[PDB]
Amino acid sequence: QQLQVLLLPKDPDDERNAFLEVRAGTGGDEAALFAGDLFRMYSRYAEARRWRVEIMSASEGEHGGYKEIIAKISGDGVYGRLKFESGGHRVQRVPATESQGRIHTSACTVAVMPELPDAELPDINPADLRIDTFRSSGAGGQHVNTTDSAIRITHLPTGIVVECQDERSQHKNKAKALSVLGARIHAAEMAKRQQAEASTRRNLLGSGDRSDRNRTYNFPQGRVTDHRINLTLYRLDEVMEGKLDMLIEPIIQEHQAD
Amino acid sequence: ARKALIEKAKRTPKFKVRAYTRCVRCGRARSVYRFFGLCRICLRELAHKGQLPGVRKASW
Amino acid sequence: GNKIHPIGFRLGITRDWESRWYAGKKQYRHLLLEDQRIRGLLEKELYSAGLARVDIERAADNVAVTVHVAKPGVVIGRGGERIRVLREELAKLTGKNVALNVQEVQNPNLSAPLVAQRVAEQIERRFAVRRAIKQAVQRVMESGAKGAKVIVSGRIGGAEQARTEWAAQGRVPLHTLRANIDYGFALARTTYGVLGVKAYIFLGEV
RNA sequence: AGCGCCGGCCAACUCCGUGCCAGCAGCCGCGGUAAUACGGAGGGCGCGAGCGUUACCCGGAUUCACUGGGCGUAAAGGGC
RNA sequence: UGAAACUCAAAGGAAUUGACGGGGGCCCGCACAAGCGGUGGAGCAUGUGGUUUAAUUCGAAGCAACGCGAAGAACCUUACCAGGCCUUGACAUGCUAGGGAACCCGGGUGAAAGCCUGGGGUGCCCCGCGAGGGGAGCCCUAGCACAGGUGCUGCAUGGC
RNA sequence: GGCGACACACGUGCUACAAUGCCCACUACAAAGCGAUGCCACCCGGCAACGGGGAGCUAAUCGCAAAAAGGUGGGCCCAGUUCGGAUUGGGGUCUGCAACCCGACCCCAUGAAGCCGGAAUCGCUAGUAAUCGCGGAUCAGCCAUGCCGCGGUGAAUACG
RNA sequence: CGCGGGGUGGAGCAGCCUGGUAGCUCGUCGGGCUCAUAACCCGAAGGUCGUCGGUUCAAAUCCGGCCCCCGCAACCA
RNA sequence: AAAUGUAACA
Ligand SMILES: [Mg+2]
Ligand SMILES: [Mg+2]
Ligand SMILES: [Mg+2]
Ligand SMILES: [Mg+2]
Ligand SMILES: [Mg+2]
Ligand SMILES: [Mg+2]
Ligand SMILES: [Mg+2]
Ligand SMILES: [Mg+2]
Ligand SMILES: [Mg+2]
Ligand SMILES: [Mg+2]
Ligand SMILES: [Mg+2]
Ligand SMILES: [Mg+2]
Ligand SMILES: [Mg+2]
Ligand SMILES: [Mg+2]
Ligand SMILES: [Mg+2]
Ligand SMILES: [Mg+2]
Ligand SMILES: [Mg+2]
Ligand SMILES: [Mg+2]
Ligand SMILES: [Mg+2]
Ligand SMILES: [Mg+2]
Ligand SMILES: [Mg+2]
Ligand SMILES: [Mg+2]
Ligand SMILES: [Mg+2]
Ligand SMILES: [Mg+2]
Ligand SMILES: [Mg+2]
Ligand SMILES: [Mg+2]
Ligand SMILES: [Mg+2]
Ligand SMILES: [Mg+2]
Ligand SMILES: [Mg+2]
Ligand SMILES: [Mg+2]
Ligand SMILES: [Mg+2]
Ligand SMILES: [Mg+2]
Ligand SMILES: [Mg+2]
Ligand SMILES: [Mg+2]
Ligand SMILES: [Mg+2]
Ligand SMILES: [Mg+2]
Ligand SMILES: [Mg+2]
Ligand SMILES: [Mg+2]
Ligand SMILES: [Mg+2]
Ligand SMILES: [Mg+2]
Ligand SMILES: [Mg+2]
Ligand SMILES: [Mg+2]
Ligand SMILES: [Mg+2]
Ligand SMILES: [Mg+2]
Ligand SMILES: [Mg+2]
Ligand SMILES: [Mg+2]
Ligand SMILES: [Mg+2]
Ligand SMILES: [Mg+2]
Ligand SMILES: [Mg+2]
Ligand SMILES: [Mg+2]
Ligand SMILES: [Mg+2]
Ligand SMILES: [Mg+2]
Ligand SMILES: [Mg+2]
Ligand SMILES: [Mg+2]
Ligand SMILES: [Mg+2]
Ligand SMILES: [Mg+2]
Ligand SMILES: [Mg+2]
Ligand SMILES: [Mg+2]
Ligand SMILES: [Mg+2]
Ligand SMILES: [Mg+2]
Ligand SMILES: [Mg+2]
Ligand SMILES: [Mg+2]
Ligand SMILES: [Mg+2]
Ligand SMILES: [Mg+2]
Ligand SMILES: [Zn+2]
Repeated sequence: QQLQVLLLPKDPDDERNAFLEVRAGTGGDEAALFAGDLFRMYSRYAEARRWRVEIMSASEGEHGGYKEIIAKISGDGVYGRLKFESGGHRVQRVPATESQGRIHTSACTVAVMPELPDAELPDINPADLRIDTFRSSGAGGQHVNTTDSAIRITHLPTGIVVECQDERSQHKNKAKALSVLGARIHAAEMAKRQQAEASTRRNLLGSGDRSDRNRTYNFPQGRVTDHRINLTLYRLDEVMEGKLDMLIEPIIQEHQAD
Repeated sequence: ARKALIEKAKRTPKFKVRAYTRCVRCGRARSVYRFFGLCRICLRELAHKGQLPGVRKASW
Repeated sequence: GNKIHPIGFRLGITRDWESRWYAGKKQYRHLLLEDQRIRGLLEKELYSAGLARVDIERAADNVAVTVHVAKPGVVIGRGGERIRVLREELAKLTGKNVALNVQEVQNPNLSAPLVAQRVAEQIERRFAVRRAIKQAVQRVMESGAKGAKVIVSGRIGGAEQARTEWAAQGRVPLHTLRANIDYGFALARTTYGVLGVKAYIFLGEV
């Protein structure tokens, strides 16, 4: 067997630790019930590879489960392996919240993102500052007319300007101007960072929450079918109540050939 | 693993402990009555038909 | 799912065993097994004849099998052709003196196991199950029975949703011990699945 | 020699594929591994140098009622 | 006084059969009350949820699953796991072609299975004082149909 | 090898926490069943499990077999005990090819929790509950305190 | 930069002044009730007392230094 | 004087 050289495409965040959050979808507390069923399944899979799965936020279901649950799975090759869980996972089963006894198609959603801890990037490098000392405006005396002590700083890379003209001395007026300039630098960068979070999650969790990508988990028949590729096994319980390595693997093998 | 098991149960074993009764009618290994060679289910099925001599519904 | 089997409920009151003999603790099983094998062979070979009851007797090394049937000729053959062929197939399996008799079923339309097998045949021929059941009951009542009830359960007509269809006429007092009720069951194998057929004939009370 | 159609209305039914997907849809509704309702095939029905679709007009609509409707509770007696 | 856009395949009247009511009436059941003994706590036995595991096979899920299928799991059972093995196969009905049939007895290797072998005489109706020539009693080897599956669906079913 | 795992959780039960009791000795009174590689009298060896002898019985004949509570007599004296019998050490018996995982029994030693049980909850209306033993199916043996039967002793209470 | 108030379980607050003992509510957890959830009932776990030093036999408590938080002041030209 | 039970009946 001539092993095809798979050492041509590189990957940055392929071995980094990954955040994994599961959110309930269509179907009330039934999808919340299943979001725990997906989370235990990823918990069985993380511990089966000696990984550190650590929950950071959860919202319990009305009758048991998880409306939301975000966890940090740490280890070797975490994101490069679970990055095919991002999307909408469909369910078809006889609910535990059923009154009559009919199949109900609920759905859940999973988000998988790398680590890349946010940096500080602070203490405002001056080489990007243009300090402007001029005269104040308003009440005072001869001191206002003569003594300047009106300050305005300008951060060139971002364009954020701030001027402070409260107390008399410009040094106590520059101190407030410096701290506010950095406060606007950080609030503006923290904007551009969380804008990148809600823009990537929106195109990964699928706004539609009943008919979208990934797998459908049918319990009456026993069919775990992943629609991305073209393989429908019958593990179900084995994959769910345990790990699922040989299911991600046919997805990676086809994605390689892509 | 069924017909092979109703067969292996017939052949005499390597050691006399390994012998065990199977229901001669349906092949059941559990709840086999020695007196009849039948399991509790077949015992009931034939008895209701009347194909067990002298056997009848017991009431007291 | 409740009702008791109507024959086993009347054993030794209105209905008599089909294997009448005595045997001791050490022997009972082997006689019973051979008894069922006799029925096994005969149930297959004698089906076309109209097999209703298979009585069996035993004394010591000799056994007498009395076959009740609607078409005695189909059993006997031409001057004894098949009747002789049977004893050889028989006493080969038996390994002992296997006396084989035949006896008439005076009214096959008053024999519940016969009525049951007829409807089962009708529904393997893709006949209208409900029309058949009303007919079967109509035959049994014309033949003089005091009451009749016939039941068919399964994928009736091929339908995906299983159902139970029955029809009845006259009296069928399944709770009365002294009421003589013949009972019979017939399995109808189709392309879509198995249908169960139950026939109750109330001949009269004793 | 072609085009529409074959769940009901409405004339014409089966096999396979698919498996709330892909799709159909005029209304009611079809599709979640035995679908006459989706796609192909065989067969069938209807028209034929045409056959279907969209748009628009009258009809069916006694559903603006002159012919020919209604108003206690269905829409509908004005507060007197 | 009084629209429209948009949207739905209904919104409705009366009457019928149920079901329900923190509606009524009249009744019944160890249903309560009246009583007596327990469970829930302890230690243990057992079934189950879980978790663990190579596997801890499977089913049962409020009453009506949980000493239930299990009226007997050390091997067997056993359906799971690991490892060693077999390929018309542990089992049925077949046709075809080679051996000798059939049955019993040991040897080698091995945890055993298996793999490898060394033993020994086949009736029949038959040409048989003769090598020799079978049929099919049964096995053995090669093959082709087929077997086998406690694999899924009790939401396709019969039966119970 | 696993179904017998074990931070935990629930159901069903067993034995108990003691004096209307426990122990030892002697002595009575059942039913329903089961039993020929089966039930075993009686004898002997062993503290014993059991072993070696050996009669009977195809069983209303012979055997399991003693029923237990009870009765009579003695000991205990209110204490975690002469209550309770978990846990563990050591020594054996039997079944079985084989009792490491994973059998039952006997003996010596050990002698835990448990002082009558939170919220809650189960059964039973008379030979019933309670309590006491005996048998059987399955079965080599047995994890049976389970199940299906059998008799012994034998209540309380029901206004409504 | 001044003045004075604070940091104590997951959340919100006590306990300091007159040093030895950290408590209340919610929450969390196991068990109940219910067909099930909530409510309700029973039982339980949970606190480097912001950090660094010290007075003491002994510091959440008393005394200094740093780190955050809250409030006030920053006037006359 | 005591709240709730979505979403796929042949
Ligand atoms: Mg959220
Ligand atoms: Mg100004
Ligand atoms: Mg100046
Ligand atoms: Mg100046
Ligand atoms: Mg297998
Ligand atoms: Mg089978
Ligand atoms: Mg055995
Ligand atoms: Mg058995
Ligand atoms: Mg047309
Ligand atoms: Mg249809
Ligand atoms: Mg038309
Ligand atoms: Mg038509
Ligand atoms: Mg598709
Ligand atoms: Mg279907
Ligand atoms: Mg299909
Ligand atoms: Mg079609
Ligand atoms: Mg159509
Ligand atoms: Mg023309
Ligand atoms: Mg045209
Ligand atoms: Mg019009
Ligand atoms: Mg008009
Ligand atoms: Mg008019
Ligand atoms: Mg009108
Ligand atoms: Mg109105
Ligand atoms: Mg109205
Ligand atoms: Mg008026
Ligand atoms: Mg008005
Ligand atoms: Mg109405
Ligand atoms: Mg009404
Ligand atoms: Mg009522
Ligand atoms: Mg009660
Ligand atoms: Mg009563
Ligand atoms: Mg009570
Ligand atoms: Mg208790
Ligand atoms: Mg307990
Ligand atoms: Mg299971
Ligand atoms: Mg199954
Ligand atoms: Mg189970
Ligand atoms: Mg129950
Ligand atoms: Mg095994
Ligand atoms: Mg095996
Ligand atoms: Mg089921
Ligand atoms: Mg059913
Ligand atoms: Mg059924
Ligand atoms: Mg084992
Ligand atoms: Mg088990
Ligand atoms: Mg264990
Ligand atoms: Mg507990
Ligand atoms: Mg208990
Ligand atoms: Mg128990
Ligand atoms: Mg003691
Ligand atoms: Mg002690
Ligand atoms: Mg005491
Ligand atoms: Mg209570
Ligand atoms: Mg007791
Ligand atoms: Mg036994
Ligand atoms: Mg044990
Ligand atoms: Mg017992
Ligand atoms: Mg306060
Ligand atoms: Mg405070
Ligand atoms: Mg709790
Ligand atoms: Mg300090
Ligand atoms: Mg202290
Ligand atoms: Mg002033
Ligand atoms: Zn059986």
